[PDB]
Amino acid sequence: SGFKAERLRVNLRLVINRLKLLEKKKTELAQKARKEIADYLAAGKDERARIRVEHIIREDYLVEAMEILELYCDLLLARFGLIQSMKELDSGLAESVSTLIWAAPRLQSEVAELKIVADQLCAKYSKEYGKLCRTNQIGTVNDRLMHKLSVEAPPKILVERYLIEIAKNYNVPYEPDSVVMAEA
Amino acid sequence: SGFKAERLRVNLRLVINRLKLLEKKKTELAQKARKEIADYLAAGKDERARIRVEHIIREDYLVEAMEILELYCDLLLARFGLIQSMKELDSGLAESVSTLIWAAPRLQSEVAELKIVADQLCAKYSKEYGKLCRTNQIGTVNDRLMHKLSVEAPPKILVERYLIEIAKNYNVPYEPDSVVMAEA
Amino acid sequence: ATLKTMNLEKISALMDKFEHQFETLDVQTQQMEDTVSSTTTLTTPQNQVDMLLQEMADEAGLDLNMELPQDELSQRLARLRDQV
Amino acid sequence: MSNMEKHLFNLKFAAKELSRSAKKCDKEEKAEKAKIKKAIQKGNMEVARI
Repeated sequence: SGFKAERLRVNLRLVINRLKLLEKKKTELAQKARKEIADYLAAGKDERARIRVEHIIREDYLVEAMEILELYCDLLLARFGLIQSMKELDSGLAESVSTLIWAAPRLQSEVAELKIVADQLCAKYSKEYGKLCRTNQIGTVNDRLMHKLSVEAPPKILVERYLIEIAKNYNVPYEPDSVVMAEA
Repeated sequence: SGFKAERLRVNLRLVINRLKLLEKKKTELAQKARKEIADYLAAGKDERARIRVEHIIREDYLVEAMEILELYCDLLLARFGLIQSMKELDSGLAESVSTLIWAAPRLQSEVAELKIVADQLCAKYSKEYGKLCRTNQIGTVNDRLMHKLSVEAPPKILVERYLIEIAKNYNVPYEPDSVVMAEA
Repeated sequence: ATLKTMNLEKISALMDKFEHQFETLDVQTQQMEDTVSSTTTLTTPQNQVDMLLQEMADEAGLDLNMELPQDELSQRLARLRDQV
Repeated sequence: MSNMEKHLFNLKFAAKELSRSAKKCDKEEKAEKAKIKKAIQKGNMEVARI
């Protein structure tokens, strides 16, 4: 009881559709954002440009994270026979199932169906496994994805390198923070 | 009682019509899918392309399985005189009858009439024979068909070889997984 | 009166909801079109479309080969993310 | 009109309706082919493919 295979199958397909669409939209919005950084740098407002590129870095990391989750949903669909057949969790699926349960509370603001995918996977493999996933006590959640959805501020050198590349591309004079470039 | 020869004859013909149609449709959809793999490989998203070809391999195996069942339904129609005449199951038909009963629960999502074919064959040769078929305790179900409808993931070398051939055909640069090509 | 009944926080909410509900309608159009596409797969074989495009491109004198699966700032910013 | 004459009248009508539908499809293959050429000349490859 609780678990319904078709709820999981339908919602996995929906999650892929929604992620596939959000990646495109967010990629386009990053173009518009980078133009705005060049405008701030041209206006000599470098100290603000630094804080505006933190938004760009976070959206870029998020788009990369959405690509990883798209892949794990597509993997659970490809090997959906195993999910439905066994009662134990296979090794091949452990990364995917644990990561999707871990990610859902972070992403479910944007990708509402991802909550239902997580809830069904917890109904299948039990609530206790679901709790061990959400904290990564299960030690199986994908490390790169957890990095990409971290709440920490970007490294100062990443911010500076972003400004250097954007400034170069839009032919705007920029001089990077000497202290940060030295610390690197 | 239960068994009606004309229900079986009509539904065997219907099963052939439906399979014959699904094979064509699935073959065409495989063309559209292979183009999509080339697009993923061109975009350098090889790690996803691997998971997308698992869907293609499974549909290709399924089409081959549908061709085997089409042949066994056509065989029971060709030798329908024997089915209707005897009360015992002939040797010549044992493979066909057992395989159709085994396959029905796997396929009856797609081929609804296949359920009725199986139910009639169980009414003819008794429920106990029907149970021995579904588990292949009867040791007569066709091995290639059971392989082709297995829920196991494709071998890694098959996935790599699929990508190599698709990449070559669409003139996309691809470099296969060295570890998998070595393990082979 | 109207700035009370529809204050900026309420407008902010309404605009967020508007945007998010058109994301959902995009997801729905996509899967209606994917269904219709699979529904009429046998009426449009891929190779026939590819050949008609190549024939029309040959007539137009366009060099682009139509059977094949036919920005650098984004690439460089990606390389930066990998390097850190 | 006999009950069978009604059925014959409807079968003859359905046969013509299908024949008209085939003629409409043919004339629209010609119309869409013309639009491919225009889209190729304008470099609109996405519209050409539609």
